[PDB]
Amino acid sequence: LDNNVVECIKEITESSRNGKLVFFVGAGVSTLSDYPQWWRLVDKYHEELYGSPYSSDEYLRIPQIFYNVKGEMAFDGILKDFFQVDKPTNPIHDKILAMNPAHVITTNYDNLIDTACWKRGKYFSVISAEEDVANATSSRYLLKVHGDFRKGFKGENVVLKEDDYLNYDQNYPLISNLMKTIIATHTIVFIGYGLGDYNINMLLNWVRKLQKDSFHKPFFIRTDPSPIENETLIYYENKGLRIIDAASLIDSNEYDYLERYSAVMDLLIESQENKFITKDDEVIDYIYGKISPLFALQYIRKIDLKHVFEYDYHFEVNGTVVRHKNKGFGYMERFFELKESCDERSKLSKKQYERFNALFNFFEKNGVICMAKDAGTLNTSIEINSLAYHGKYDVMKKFIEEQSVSIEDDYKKAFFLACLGRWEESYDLYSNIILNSGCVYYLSQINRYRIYQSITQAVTQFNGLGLLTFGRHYKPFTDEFLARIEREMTNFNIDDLFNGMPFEFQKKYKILEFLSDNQFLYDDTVKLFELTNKVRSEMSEGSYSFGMSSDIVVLLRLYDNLRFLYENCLWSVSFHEFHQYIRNSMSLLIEKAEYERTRFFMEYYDFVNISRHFKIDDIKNLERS
Amino acid sequence: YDYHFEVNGTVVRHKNKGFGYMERFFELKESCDERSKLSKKQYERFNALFNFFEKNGVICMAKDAGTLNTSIEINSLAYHGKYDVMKKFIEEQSVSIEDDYKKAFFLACLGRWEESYDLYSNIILNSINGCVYYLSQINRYRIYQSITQAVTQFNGLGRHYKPFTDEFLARIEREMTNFNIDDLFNGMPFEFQKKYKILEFLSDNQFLYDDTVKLFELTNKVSSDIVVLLRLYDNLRFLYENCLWSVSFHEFHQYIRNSMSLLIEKAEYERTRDIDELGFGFFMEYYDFVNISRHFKIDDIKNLERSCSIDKIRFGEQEKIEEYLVGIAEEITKQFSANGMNVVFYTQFISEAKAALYFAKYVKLSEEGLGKIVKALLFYFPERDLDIGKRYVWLERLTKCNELPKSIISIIDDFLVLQAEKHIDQNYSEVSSNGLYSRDYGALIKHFEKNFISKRLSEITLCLTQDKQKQIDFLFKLLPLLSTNAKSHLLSFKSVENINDLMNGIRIGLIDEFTPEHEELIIEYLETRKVNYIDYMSTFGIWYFLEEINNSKMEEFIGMDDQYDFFVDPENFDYKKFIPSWLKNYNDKLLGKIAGNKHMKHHVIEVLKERVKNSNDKRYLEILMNYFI
Amino acid sequence: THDLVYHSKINTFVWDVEFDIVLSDSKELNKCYFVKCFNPYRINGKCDFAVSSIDIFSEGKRLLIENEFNFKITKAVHVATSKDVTEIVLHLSERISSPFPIVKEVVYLDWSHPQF
Ligand SMILES: NC(=O)c1ccc[n+]([C@@H]2O[C@H](COP(=O)([O-])OP(=O)(O)OC[C@H]3O[C@@H](n4cnc5c(N)ncnc54)[C@H](O)[C@@H]3O)[C@@H](O)[C@H]2O)c1
Repeated sequence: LDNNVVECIKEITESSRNGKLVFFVGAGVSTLSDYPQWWRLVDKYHEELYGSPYSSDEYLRIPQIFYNVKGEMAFDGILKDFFQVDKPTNPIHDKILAMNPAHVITTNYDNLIDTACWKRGKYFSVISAEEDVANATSSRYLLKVHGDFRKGFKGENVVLKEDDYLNYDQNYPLISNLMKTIIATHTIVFIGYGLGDYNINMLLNWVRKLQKDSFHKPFFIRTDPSPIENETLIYYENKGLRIIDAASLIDSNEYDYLERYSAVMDLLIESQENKFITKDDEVIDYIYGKISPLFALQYIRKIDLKHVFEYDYHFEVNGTVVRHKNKGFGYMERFFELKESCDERSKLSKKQYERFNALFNFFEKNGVICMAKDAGTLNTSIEINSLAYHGKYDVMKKFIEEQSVSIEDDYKKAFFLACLGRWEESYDLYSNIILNSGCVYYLSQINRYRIYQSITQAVTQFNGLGLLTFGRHYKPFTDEFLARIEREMTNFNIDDLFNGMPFEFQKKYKILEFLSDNQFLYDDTVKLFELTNKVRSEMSEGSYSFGMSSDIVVLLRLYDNLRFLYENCLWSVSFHEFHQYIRNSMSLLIEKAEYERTRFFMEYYDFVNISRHFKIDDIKNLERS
Repeated sequence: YDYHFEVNGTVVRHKNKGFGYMERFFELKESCDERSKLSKKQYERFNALFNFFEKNGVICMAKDAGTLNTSIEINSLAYHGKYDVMKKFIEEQSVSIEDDYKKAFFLACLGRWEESYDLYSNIILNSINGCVYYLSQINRYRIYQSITQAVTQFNGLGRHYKPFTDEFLARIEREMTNFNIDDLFNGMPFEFQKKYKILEFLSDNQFLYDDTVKLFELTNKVSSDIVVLLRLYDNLRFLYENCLWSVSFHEFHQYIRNSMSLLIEKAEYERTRDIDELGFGFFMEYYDFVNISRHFKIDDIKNLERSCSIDKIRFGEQEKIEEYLVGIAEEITKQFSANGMNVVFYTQFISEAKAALYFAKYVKLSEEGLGKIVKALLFYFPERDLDIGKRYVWLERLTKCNELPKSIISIIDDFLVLQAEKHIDQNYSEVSSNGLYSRDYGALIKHFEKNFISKRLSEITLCLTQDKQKQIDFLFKLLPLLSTNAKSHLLSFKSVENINDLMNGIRIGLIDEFTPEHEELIIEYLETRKVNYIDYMSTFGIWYFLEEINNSKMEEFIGMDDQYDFFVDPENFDYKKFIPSWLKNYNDKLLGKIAGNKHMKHHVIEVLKERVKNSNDKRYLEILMNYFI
Repeated sequence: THDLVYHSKINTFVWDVEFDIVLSDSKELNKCYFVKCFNPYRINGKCDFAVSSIDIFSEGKRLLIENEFNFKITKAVHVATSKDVTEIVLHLSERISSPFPIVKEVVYLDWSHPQF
C-alpha cells in the first residue's frame, strides 16, 4: 500500500500492543449490523409532523420540533418502537475487540458493542450516564458519549434532539471530560464516522484549541464508497486527522460497506504480528530496537535472549540461533548473512551501518555466533571480568576508595562493598544511586532489597546464634541503622517493583524482571535436573557416547549465569539457591569427568567455583565418589 | 505477608506490626467462652472462618504446634481417574455455573476439548465476584493451547487423525486471535484484583519456578523432604480441586517428576549414609503411586529404578493402589475392547496406564484384581503402545510381588492360544521391541508351572499339517506347554539331517538332550572345520563345558579357536589368549558354572581384577562380585 | 560418527547404520541392521548360554535365521548422513572381537526385570 497508510498501520499496531489504542466507533459500524440509521428516525419524525418525507442541521431540528410539538411521550414512543430491536454483532465489532483497545468510545445508543464485548469475553465498564463515571468498576471504559437505552428506551437517556447537543457540555460534563482525557492520553481510531460528521467536526474544533504539538493526530478510518478527494484529504489532515481511506485501500462496489470496513480491519489485524521489515535496513533497525536497551547491561544470558525476541528464535548456550516461532521474516538469519558477507554491509545506510556494527559487537561479546545450520567448531573461552569473582579484595577496596566518576561506578562500588562485607555502606550507596538515578535504578532497587535481606539474616544469626558461635554478642549494625532500614524497606515490595516502572522500560528490559525472584534460576535449574538424570542414566548403563559431551550444556549454562550475575554486579551471586545450582552443576561435571576418565580438567574457574560454592561436606562427597 | 503459614498447618507471625489478629482468632477458636462474646453476625463470620481454616488445613500458631497429622486428601474425580463418574457428571444437568466450571474441567480431562472449550465460553458469557469468570478465561486459554498443541502433534504424527474439525479450529483461532492472557487480570474490576490477587499466578506462563528452585534442598548432603512433599501436595490439591487445566501441562508434570525423583533419591542417599555409619525411608502411599503413574514417563520410572533401590521403598495403602490399577484396566478395556477410543483422551491416558501397570510390580495385587489387570494388559492394551515383548515385560514384572496364580496362568494360556490362532495367516508375525515373543510367555508359564500342559495348544498342534508352516514353527517354541502326543506330532515336522538343522532345533527348543547322533554330527562339523582350517565352535566348546556333550572326543579340535580350547580344557588353556570380553556374553548360568569349575577360576579372577583396576567397568565388577569368577 | 555410542555392558556399539552383506551362500540382503537385547535374567533352557539376543531386520522386517549366518559386511550406510561408514565398521569389528560389533539399537532388559 501507500507509505503513509503503512505508517498509520504501524502506529496503530504499536499502540494496540502497548495497550494505548482507543477506538471511536461511530454509527456506521452499528448500521453495518443493519441497525436503523438515524436518518430513518428523522424521516419518521418528518412524516409524522408533516405529510411525508436530511441536512446535518435538520438531523437535530426535526427531532427537536417533534419533541416540542408532539410531546416527550410521543418522541420516546417513536424511539422505543424504532430501536427496541435486537440485532447481531458484526465481524467488525469482533475485529475492533481483537485489536485489544484500551477504551472504546462510541456515539451509538445500541448494545451491539456491549454484546460483542460480552461475547468476546472482554470486560468493559460501561459508562453511558453521568453516575457511571464514578461507579466504573474497572479501569477500561466502554464510553457511550451520547448515552444509551440501558436504563430505558427513553429520549432523556440519549443525545438525539438539537437541545441535547446544545447542552451536552452542561448535561454530560463528566462524560465529556472523560472522552477528552481518553483522546488526549490514547491513540484514537475513528471508524463508522463520516468526515463531515457532527461529532467528528466538534472534536476537531476542540482539538484546534490545544497546543500545536501537544496531542497525537487521531486515525480516521474512512469507508465511504468513493476515494477521498485530494482537497478534502488535505483539508482534514491539516486539521489533526490521519486518514486511512478504504476506497483507496481496495476496489469495491458503491454499497458494499461491510467489505470496505473489513478490508481495513483485517489489514490492521494481520499486521499485528508483522515486523513490517523487507529490506535489510528495516531488519537491522528492528534488531537494534530490540538490542540497544541491553547495551546498559555488561553481559546478557543467551537463554534470556529468547525473551528479548518473544520466542522468535532459540539462542542456544553454544552461540547458535534457531528458528523457533518467527513465522514472519527471518531477521536473525538476515543479520547473520550481513555479518558474514562484508560487501553487503556497505549497502546499508550510514546510521544503519553504525547500528549493525554496534549489534555485531554486542552479539560477538555475548557469544551469539550464527544459526544452527551454519554452526562449525564452536569453542569459546569462559572469562568473567569481575573483581568480586576473582576475589580481588585489595583491588575492590582501592576501587571503593576512589571517587565515583559515574553512576555505573557507584553501582560497581556498592556491589564490591556487598562483596567485602560492608553491607551498611553498600546499602547507603545503593540508596544514593537510587536518589541520583532506568536500568541502573531498577537493578539498584533489587540489589538494595537483597542487601537488606542479607543484613536482616546476618542480624538474626548474630543475635540468635552469633553469641554462641563467636562466644560474644557482635553488633556489626547499629540499632539506629537497623531501624532505619526496617522503616525504609518495610514498605518495599520486590514482586511489584518491575510493574512500578515506565511501560517502555518493562518492554525494553523484560529480561531483568526475572531478577526479582528465583525465576531467573528456573530454566537453568530445570535443564540441570533433566541433564543430571540423562547423564546418570548413561553412567548407569555403561554407555560411552562419542563426540559432544552431554554435560557441556550444563557447564555453558553455569558460566552464563556466573557471567551475568557477576559482570552485572548483582547481589544474587550470594544467594543460597544460586550456590546450590552451581554446586550441583559442578558436581555433575566432575562425576561425568571421572566416569569418562576411567573409560574435562579442573581449571582456575572450576577451582574458584568449587571453593566458593561448595561446603567441605560436598567436596568430601566428591572425593568419596 | 502479616503471617506465614507452614505447609504443616501452623501460622507464625512476621511482617505484622499491628494487632495479632491471627493469634487472637486461634485463641478464640480454642475457647468457646471467649467466642460467646462475639456479636451474632461476628459469631457467624467466625464460624465461616473456622470452617475455611479447618478445610484448608491451618491448625494453630507455631507455639501451639503439636501432634500435626498432615494427611493428603485431594477431593477431585479427575485426580482419581473416576472417568465413568466424570462422564455421568457431565451428562447430568448442571444446576449452577460452578458445576459448569467443574464440567468443563472434566471434559478437558476426558479429551473432549471442543466441548470443554464451548462450555468455558458459555461460562464466560453467563458469569459476567468474577472469580469463576477469571478462572474460566484462564482455563479456556489453556484448553485452546492444548488444542493447538494436539493439532500440531497429530499433523506431525501412527494414523492420520482429525479430532478437531477444521471449522471448529478456525473458529477458535478467530475467537482467540490477539488474545492476551497477561492482561486478563489487569482488566478485571479493581475489587476483584484486590480480593483475588492470589490468582494472579494462574495467568503467568510459569508458576512453579519457586517450587522447582526449592528442590535443591533435596540435593544437599550435610525436614526439607517433608516440606517439599507437602508443597507438592498443596500444588496438586489446588490445581485439581479448583479444576484448573494447567494441571495437565508439561510444566506441572515436570515439576512432579523432579520433586518425586529428588525425594526418592534423597531417601536413598540417607539410607546409604545410615548404612555406612550405623552399619545397618521414603514410604510411598496411594497418592504417591498415582502421581508417579500419571506424571512419570516410563523412562523416568526406569531412571528411578536404576538410580535407587525402589524395592526398599515400602508401598502403603496397597488396596487403594490396587483399586487404582483395576480402574485403569477397566478404562483400557472400555477404550479398546469397545469402539469408544477417544484419540485426544487416549493420547494422555495411555501414558498414565502404562506407567501405572509398570509401577504395579511393587504392589501386592489381589487375585481377582491381578486377573483383571493381567487380562487388560495382555489383550486390550493397544499394540502401538505395548508390543508383544513390552507386554510380556509388563506381565512378568507383576510376578515379582504376586506368584503366578492358576487364574493368571489360564489367562496367559488364553493369550498364547489366541496368538497361535492369529498365525493361520502366513503374513501375520509377532512384532517385538524387547526381543521377547510368545515363547517367552510360554517359558514364564513353565517357570511358574513346570508341569503345566496346555490343552488347547496341544489340540492346535494335533490339527496342524504340512501346509501352515507358520503355526508349526510357532508351536515349536511352545513345545514344553504341549502334551506328549502333541510333542510327538510336532517333532515329526523337522529334520536334523545336517548340523544347521540341529542348531535351529536347539535354538527353538526342539531338542534339549544331545543324542549320540547329535554328538557325531557336531563331530563331523568339527572335522570339516579342522580340515578346512588351512561361529558355532564356541557353542560346542560351551556345550562340552556345560556337560551337554559326553562325547569325550572333542579334544581333537583344540588349538585353533581360543574359546573352544578355553572351554574344553580350562587347565591346559593359555590365558594370555583369553579375551575378558567373553565374560560379557555368558549369562548367569554359564558364568556361575565357570566360577564353580574349581579350575581356571583363578585365571578369570585375575583377568577380572585387571579389568576392574584398569577400566573401573561396572559390568566386570558386578561379574566378579556376583559369581566371583 | 557423532551418534555412535559404545555400550560396554555388552561390548558392542549403537550406530544408526544399515548393512549390505553377503552370507556364506552368496545370498544378498540389503538395508539390514541388527538389534541387540541384553537379557541376563532371561529364562534360559539347557542349551542357552548367551546373555544377549540379536535380531536381524532387513527392509524394516526381521529375518528368521534358519541357517548358519556367517556373513561379511559389504557396505554400511548411515541414515542421518548417507556417508558410507563401512571401513570404520570393519575397524570396529576387528577391535571389538565380539559378534555383531555394531547394532542399530541395544535394548536393556535388566532394569525392567522384576529380579533387578
Ligand atoms: N437523508 C439521508 O441522509 C438519507 C436517508 C436515507 C438514505 N440515505 C442514504 O443511505 C445511506 C445512509 O448512510 P448515511 O448517508 O447516513 O451515511 P453517512 O455518510 O451519513 O455516514 C457516513 C459513515 O457511515 C458509514 N455508512 C454509510 N452508509 C452505510 C451503510 N449503508 N451501512 C453501513 N455503514 C454505512 C460509512 O462507513 C461512513 O463512514 C447513505 O448512502 C445515504 O445516501 C440517506
